[PDB]
Amino acid sequence: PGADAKTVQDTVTQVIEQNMNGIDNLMYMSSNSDSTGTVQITLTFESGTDADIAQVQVQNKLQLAMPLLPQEVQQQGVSVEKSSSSFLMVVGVINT
Amino acid sequence: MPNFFIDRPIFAWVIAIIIMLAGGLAILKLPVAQYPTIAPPAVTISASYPGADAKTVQDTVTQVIEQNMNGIDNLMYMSSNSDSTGTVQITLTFESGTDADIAQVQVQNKLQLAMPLLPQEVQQQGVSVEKSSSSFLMVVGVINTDGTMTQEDISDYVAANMKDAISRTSGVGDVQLFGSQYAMRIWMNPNELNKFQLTPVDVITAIKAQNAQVAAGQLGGTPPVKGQQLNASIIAQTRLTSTEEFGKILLKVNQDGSRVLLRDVAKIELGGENYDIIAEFNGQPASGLGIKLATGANALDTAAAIRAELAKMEPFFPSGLKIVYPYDTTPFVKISIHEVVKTLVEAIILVFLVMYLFLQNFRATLIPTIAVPVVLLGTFAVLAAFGFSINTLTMFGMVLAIGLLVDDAIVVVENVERVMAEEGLPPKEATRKSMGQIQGALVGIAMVLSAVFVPMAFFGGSTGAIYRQFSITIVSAMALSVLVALILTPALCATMLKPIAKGDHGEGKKGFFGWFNRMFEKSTHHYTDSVGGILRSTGRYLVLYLIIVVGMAYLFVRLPSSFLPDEDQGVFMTMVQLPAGATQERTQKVLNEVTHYYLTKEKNNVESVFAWNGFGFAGRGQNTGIAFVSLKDWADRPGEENKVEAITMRATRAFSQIKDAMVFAFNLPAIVELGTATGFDFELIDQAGLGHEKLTQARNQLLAEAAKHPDMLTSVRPNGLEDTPQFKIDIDQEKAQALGVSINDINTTLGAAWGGSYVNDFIDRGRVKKVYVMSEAKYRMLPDDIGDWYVRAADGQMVPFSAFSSSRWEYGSPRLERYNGLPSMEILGQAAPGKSTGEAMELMEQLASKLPTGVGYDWTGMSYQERLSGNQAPSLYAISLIVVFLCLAALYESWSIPFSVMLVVPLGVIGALLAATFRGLTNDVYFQVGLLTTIGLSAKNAILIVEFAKDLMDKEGKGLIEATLDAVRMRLRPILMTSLAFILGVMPLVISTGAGSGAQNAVGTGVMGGMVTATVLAIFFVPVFFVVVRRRFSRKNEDIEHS
Amino acid sequence: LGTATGFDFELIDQAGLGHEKLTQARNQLLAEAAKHPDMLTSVRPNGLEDTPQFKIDIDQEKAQALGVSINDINTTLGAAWGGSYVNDFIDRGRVKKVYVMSEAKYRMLPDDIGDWYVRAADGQMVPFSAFSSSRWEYGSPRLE
Amino acid sequence: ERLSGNQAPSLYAISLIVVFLCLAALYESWSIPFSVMLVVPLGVIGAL
Amino acid sequence: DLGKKLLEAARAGRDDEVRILMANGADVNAADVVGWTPLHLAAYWGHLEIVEVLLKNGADVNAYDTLGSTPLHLAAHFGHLEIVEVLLKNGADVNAKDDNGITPLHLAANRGHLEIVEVLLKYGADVNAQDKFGKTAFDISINNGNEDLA
Repeated sequence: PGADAKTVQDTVTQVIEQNMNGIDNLMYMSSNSDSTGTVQITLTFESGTDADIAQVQVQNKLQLAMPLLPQEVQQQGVSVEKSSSSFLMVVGVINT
Repeated sequence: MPNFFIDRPIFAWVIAIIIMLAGGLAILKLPVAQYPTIAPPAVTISASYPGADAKTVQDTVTQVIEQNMNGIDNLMYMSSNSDSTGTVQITLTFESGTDADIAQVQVQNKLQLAMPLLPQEVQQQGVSVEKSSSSFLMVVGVINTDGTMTQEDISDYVAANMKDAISRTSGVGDVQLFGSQYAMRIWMNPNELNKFQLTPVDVITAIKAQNAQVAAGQLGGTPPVKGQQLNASIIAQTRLTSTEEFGKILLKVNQDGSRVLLRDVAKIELGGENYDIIAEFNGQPASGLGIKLATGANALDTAAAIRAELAKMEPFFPSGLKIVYPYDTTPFVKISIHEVVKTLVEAIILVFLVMYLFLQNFRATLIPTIAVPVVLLGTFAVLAAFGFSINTLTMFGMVLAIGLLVDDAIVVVENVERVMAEEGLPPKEATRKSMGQIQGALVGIAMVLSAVFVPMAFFGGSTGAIYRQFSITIVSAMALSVLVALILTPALCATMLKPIAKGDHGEGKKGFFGWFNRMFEKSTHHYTDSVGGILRSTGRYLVLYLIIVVGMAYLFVRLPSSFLPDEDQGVFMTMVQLPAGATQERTQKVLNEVTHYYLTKEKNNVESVFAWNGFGFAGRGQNTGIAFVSLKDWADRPGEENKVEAITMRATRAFSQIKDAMVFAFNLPAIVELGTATGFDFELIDQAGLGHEKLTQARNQLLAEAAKHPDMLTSVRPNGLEDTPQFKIDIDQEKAQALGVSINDINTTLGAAWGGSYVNDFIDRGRVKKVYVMSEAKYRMLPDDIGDWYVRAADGQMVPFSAFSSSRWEYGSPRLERYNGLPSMEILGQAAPGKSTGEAMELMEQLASKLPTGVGYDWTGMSYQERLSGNQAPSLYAISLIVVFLCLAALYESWSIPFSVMLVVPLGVIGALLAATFRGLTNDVYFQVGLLTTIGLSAKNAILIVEFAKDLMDKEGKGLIEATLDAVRMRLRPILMTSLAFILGVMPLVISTGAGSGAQNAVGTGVMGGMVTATVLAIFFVPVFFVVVRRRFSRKNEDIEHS
Repeated sequence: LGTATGFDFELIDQAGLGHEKLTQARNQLLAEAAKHPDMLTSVRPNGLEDTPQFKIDIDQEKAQALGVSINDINTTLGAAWGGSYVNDFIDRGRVKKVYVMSEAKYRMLPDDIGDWYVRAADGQMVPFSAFSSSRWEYGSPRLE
Repeated sequence: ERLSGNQAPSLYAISLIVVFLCLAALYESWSIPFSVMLVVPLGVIGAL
Repeated sequence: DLGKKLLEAARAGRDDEVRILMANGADVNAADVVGWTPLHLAAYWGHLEIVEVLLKNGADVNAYDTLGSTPLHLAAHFGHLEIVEVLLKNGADVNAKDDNGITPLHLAANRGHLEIVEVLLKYGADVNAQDKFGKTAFDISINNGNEDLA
């Protein structure tokens, strides 16, 4: 929160990325760090890779690096999700 | 099924081509590697505590992690070591077959729950959890030939520009960097610190404040005010980037107004994260990458891709940056492929020869030339379907199967040639009759051979993983061979063989061949006359058989047994250990001498020396190191004297004269990931409230008592390190309290100065790296330097360390060992000349039982496999005997006639035992699998002999003796043809010298001798076997003919 | 999947270059590609262009002279202009976060920087203007 | 794309060979299969 | 040559090999990088007989390391009563001070050896000697709560 793209990339993004080795069937990795204090790091695996195996190896590697992130980033909760699934539906909520 | 394909020879051709298509396809896409997964799955937890000692590491890190290592499946045992370099490694080894990814995840999940309990210094260094039982694919070295870089400069270029695109390459998994990336090194000066009234605490606080990155919000930030027009990121502070910016850190504005800058109390330079390892390649500074193969990955394609991507970086290298390759398994693998293929292609040639010698037409020589490769190719497709790879064990399992696949082709063609000759039938009608004579036996042979080779695949541990590679490879090729013998080869016999006139045995041919046919006709007559003679007095030869059996027993009990032959791998190891307390500069001169030796006295042989100063294979410390010797190509080291074994002896001998050190060289085991093989691996455990001192005691007790049985144990010794003198320094809590000097100010001053302190991160050329404060070397070497450090009291006075502290000398461990959570010392050692390791252990157990109460023990590593796997071979092969008998009982429809086939077993076994004892080889896995292939081929010969005789009495009414001599007459030529080609085909293997010849000698010798006696003896003995068995179990009218 | 049409290209800094030397070589590649409209069309970036950002510098000498600590400065600036997660409260039985942040009107324009004070060790309120300077510069709002 | 262009030719060269071999088995001839495989472009041109 | 083979022979407690090395003219008073003599080793580890074979062979009984500690310091610190006696009977300085001013009485009084304290006291151990912090053997005892030593 409140961080800029450079601060996000250089206290969070690079720290996580340097710990993304020893992971099986990894095709490529890409990330963006922006001025909203938000960083997203996507790891894409070969077709046929067990998605649950991939996520667990990512989470296991991302974890070893959690003690090195700023407390403000840890307190916000670093999420690790399967992101290549498509959308089933979008629900909107309004008050008339 | 044959008849269907005699009538449709293009259908049978199409199935063979499709089988060849799948096989050649599988070859292109199958993983290739030196060995499959043999070592049991192991997971290693690594953690680092900078500046900490072995005791501090073990008691704030190791024990904390170990107590949380429960609730984990298939765990075999756990061991760890904590040493004075602030390094801890905890290895968990699981049962063979455990999913390595499942094991690592359960380890990581358990290690994690304990992370909040580790010191922040250990957490900040990163606790790694890796699969560590994989072997090395290659070792890359990096040097600068312009001489313009220290190893830290190289190590940083490797990390920043090389290591990650290497971890991205096709097929690689797990890469280890030699050294570290750059660390911002703040080298403190204690005199200048005291003169400005500053401590390391004020330095660290200044770096943590002025080398920081600040989240500062946004102008126009959300939620904004109505009508806001500007939105912009507010950039407040950024990480520093250079030695100069760190230099002008404002520590203190003095009373007069002068500024205390950081460069006014410290030297500042990019350096290494750590300085415990000196790495030298041919005496020059170096960094590199240790690269491992990912599970089930193609080693050939991974190394080739790696060498291509370094070639995609070399233009962008700084000048003089040179890539080098001290280790790479790829060439030794390619030589193995080449040798096995050469053995196969020239075994095909020897069959074309022996085919043309006995059958004398280029038409019958083609059939086995087609069938054998069809089976060979197709076996690869079967291996793909079951998940196997192309490795040393599978490739050698295919050459050990050559004799069986060849016999299937010979027996089918030779029988059609004989039926045509003895009856004048046309090829199509003779092929039909010949297949009716053997197809039931071929099927029954497939079941018997299954029962011989399949039980192998159910041994446990690393050795069961080895046998299973041969077991599945040989059964698959065998099953395919029979299928081909029932589909393709009868179709080929009916369509390609030309008719032979009835009674024509070629005795009227001219020249060499006509002379040959007449002589073999004479020899057959002598054979049957002989066998007629032996059959008249069978009790004499039943005694000869008993002597061959008792002798085979004596030769078996007398022959030593081993694991896998040592191979000249083109590299080997030499280890260096100095006495305790020896420094880094002392070990370097030794390594420089070990280095200098190799590049002069072994100039022709050695290509390079990769020396490491800091870690050995007994532990880590300044008094230890190793040198990796990469030889020149095997081609340029001809002769015994230029092999690794000879080069390692001349090394160790000339390192006897080295006084300041203790240096040996040795070869690598065939399976490096396993190591060991020889000797035992023992653990002495503290199980009550004893200590490291009472444990080292009982160890020396056990070591001395074992040294008093040199008839039994030899070279028993520790695996770890001996206690070394350490500087115990005590803080007086009363004085430090009196002088107003805080304990926290004391401990971080001492630790950060003498051990170093990770402070925070800076940013070097866009890449985040660490910042380390540590005293300049000269002010942190000797105990007198302790006094030159001052700490600020609450009032403001500088108080020297001497004013609140005392110190003495004491002894302590620089490397503590724990086994399964309790203190331990590992004790290696082996069995005496001519003694079994199984009985060497029983003495070690007896000696350890007389040790003090509370001291226990346990077996580990290779030894742990033995203690729980000795009961296996008898039962497993008792199951093999029973199924073989039952299958023969089904084939022959009799409970007794099977005995006539099973008695051929020792006939080939004695030949293997003789050829092995002659050549001075060992009972090893290659010898045992060759035993089975020899036993299987002899059983195939006996089965077909017995089936021909029994069918003559059954379907043609002849009596015992006429059928016996008749069957053994028809079977003489096929039995001799196969053995002549096989014995000749295993020829280059028995005499093999050079790379891979360890395994080649192993599969060659035993098979060779086993082949010779099996055929010499069985041609005479199984005619005896059938007759004596058919006489004991009989009821009425069997020596006389009947309608 | 998205995509389907066209290509997807990445320009990478592989030596010690920077975001500035990289955006340069990108515009080089983008302009040269725009000079082959027979071949490539609509080549462009996927990300964001550099935007003006407010670089504000803390004078370590003055803040040290006025007895105002750096830690007091940075958490005052960050929590006011960026916001700060502090701890958790409990809203109708459900645990939720607590955020401190300046009211909007006092954190919009650079002139608002002066209206924030920090306590020295002696007890005096020192305005931000007394230990800080600032300029305009360009920076990336989304680094790739 | 960059790692999957070599695929379609080999994959359908394998398809041709197995089709021929199967027809060679059905007809018991190495030549008569050719009479069947030549129909391939007849429908392809209509789709194109 | 043999001054090194003796330190390790005296650290290991190998009697005959010490006796053989004394016969080989090995220096009784050889010292390693921290100043520990074969008597230092034999006193630290508790080998009486090698203390007796070295002293019988002219071993310096009052050798001090690079921090000032003596074989009596080690033997009195670590409870080897018989070696504390054998050192003292052969002229061991009972009041020797290391670079911190610690006497064998200070050491034996810290860990709670009641016998070694008495044997030192008989052989004229200064009850009131002080370390660099002014502490005596009595101050140690009331610190440890050892009512017997007090």
